[PDB]
Amino acid sequence: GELKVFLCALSFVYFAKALAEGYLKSTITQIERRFDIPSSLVGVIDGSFEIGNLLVITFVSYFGAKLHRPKIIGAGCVIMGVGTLLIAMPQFFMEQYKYTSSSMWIYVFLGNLLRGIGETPIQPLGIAYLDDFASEDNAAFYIGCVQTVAIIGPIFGALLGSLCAKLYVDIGFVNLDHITITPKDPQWVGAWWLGYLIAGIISLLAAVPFWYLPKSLPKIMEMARDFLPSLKNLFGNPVYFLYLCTSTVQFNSLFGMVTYKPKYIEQQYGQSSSRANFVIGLINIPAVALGIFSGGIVMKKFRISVCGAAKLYLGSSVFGYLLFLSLFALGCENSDVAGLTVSYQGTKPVSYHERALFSDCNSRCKCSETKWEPMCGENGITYVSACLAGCQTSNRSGKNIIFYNCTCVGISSGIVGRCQKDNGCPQMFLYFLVISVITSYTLSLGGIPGYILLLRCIKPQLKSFALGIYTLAIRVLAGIPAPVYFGVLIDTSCLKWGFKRCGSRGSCRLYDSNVFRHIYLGLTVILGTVSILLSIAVLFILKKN
Ligand SMILES: C[C@]12CC[C@H]3c4ccc(OS(=O)(=O)O)cc4CC[C@@H]3[C@@H]1CCC2=O
Ligand SMILES: C[C@]12CC[C@H]3c4ccc(OS(=O)(=O)O)cc4CC[C@@H]3[C@@H]1CCC2=O
Ligand SMILES: C[C@]12CC[C@H]3c4ccc(OS(=O)(=O)O)cc4CC[C@@H]3[C@@H]1CCC2=O
Repeated sequence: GELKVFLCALSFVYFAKALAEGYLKSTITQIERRFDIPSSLVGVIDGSFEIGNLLVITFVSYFGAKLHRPKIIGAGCVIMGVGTLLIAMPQFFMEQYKYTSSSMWIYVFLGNLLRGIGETPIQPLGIAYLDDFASEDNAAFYIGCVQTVAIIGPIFGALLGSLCAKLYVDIGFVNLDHITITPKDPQWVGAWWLGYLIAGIISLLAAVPFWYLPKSLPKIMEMARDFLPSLKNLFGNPVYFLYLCTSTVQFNSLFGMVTYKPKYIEQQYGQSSSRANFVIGLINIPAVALGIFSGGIVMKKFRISVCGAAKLYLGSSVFGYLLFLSLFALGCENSDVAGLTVSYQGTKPVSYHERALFSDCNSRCKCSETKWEPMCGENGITYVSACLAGCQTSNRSGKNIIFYNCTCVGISSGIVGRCQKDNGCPQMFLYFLVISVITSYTLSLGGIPGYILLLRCIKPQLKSFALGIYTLAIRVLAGIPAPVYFGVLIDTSCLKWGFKRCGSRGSCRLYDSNVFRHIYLGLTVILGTVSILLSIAVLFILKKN
């Protein structure tokens, strides 16, 4: 009974942590779309959690294995909740919002730092406690349930972020009857702070059950001395080392795939950002959670050994990246954009040295080069801005704006937005959706077999330390670097760069579909192939030993 209570408490803690991270990400994403924060500052906010987690993950993982693990998890939850509550602090000190970096971001930085610090004991100590006292058949199932809760959590965080953004910022502080603005108003400001308070309260509540859980189920100097031999023992173990390398390469592939999958959908298939986020959050993430749970259930039900676990991991990786290779055939060509993909004469592929945002048809109009306000003409050719199309008059009809007397279009009306991709791209998008869902499920099928691989070949006293080292390696070598170079190589395929209000380079507005697809899919597939080779090596060594 105590083991089930611990499992429920750990699942609730995972849910709270995932909800907090999801709310942070979703809130920052919307804030980036309405407000203007320089990318360096949001990068600092992201990196504070990182340094806080990395500085203490190894210390906690090594020195908390022999201590009261449930109580250390409870303390970590309390620290996480306190840090999350500290993020919403500035709202209580800033003046009432009336309708950019000084002495007020310290609260956010400290809150993210403490939230990263409190995060460290949850996974290594919790999973080690779960594995030590559960039977070998049920340990995989319990780990699968915990990871399934972890994957699903951020969906609720995003939902809470949306609900909070639908509320006014000064709710509770200012009489709302005097507010005449609606969420559709460009000056509307959401109650960003409310979700942080809710997440902090949930994290604090999650620490209560661990004060009543026992240390085990049916001094510092010595640990410091044994630390160095233990690290060599873990890295002297070839199964653990090679699985660590395999997971590092595979997560280098996976983080890069996940980070730029929204943008790939929007750019390759012409979908809006909302649709791209929807198909990922409510379709791909459930598939990932189902794959993890299915892997755990398969491990439990058929009593799969370590060799079978390695075989399942290898098969899941192989059949996931094989299906990911199928996405190469599901590609639409670049949309007709005048001056970047085609000339103003409607001539197909134009080269680099001919990027002619100014033409004869729009010489009479003094247009801005930096502004990206795309309009779709009656001739099916998208123009960078209405000025560049030679449009002289604009008429607002209903929710739409129609431009007339567009000189470039006549070589003459146009609507707001990009022209839709006509020749079978929605069908290609549907096939992409199906294959991507199946690929996500297949890749997630091996998440728990690899986790069991990590645990069943080390000496039982070093499970927490091995989990800590694994988490540190995944964060440092896969979590941090993979987005950076994926983005850089992807940015090499940009055709038109937007700018922020301060003149700094913003997100790219137009990519080259072919080059973008090639880079994005090829990097993922190559890293996956390297991971498959390493998994084959792991399986060979397991068979040898
Ligand atoms: C990062 C943030 C979005 C908006 C932020 C902000 C924006 C302008 C601002 O104006 S400032 O002149 O006081 O610097 C202060 C702040 C304080 C932190 C605040 C939020 C904390 C959580 C969050 O999602
Ligand atoms: C009031 C404010 C200016 C911009 C504000 C803003 C603007 C859009 C926004 O996006 S929204 O989706 O929540 O509507 C959120 C916020 C959150 C508060 C934020 C600042 C805090 C201090 C400040 O000077
Ligand atoms: C379960 C997992 C976390 C993230 C997972 C994921 C997340 C989004 C995704 O697709 S996505 O479009 O939603 O970005 C695919 C996948 C494939 C499996 C992948 C990992 C394997 C091991 C792991 O810890």
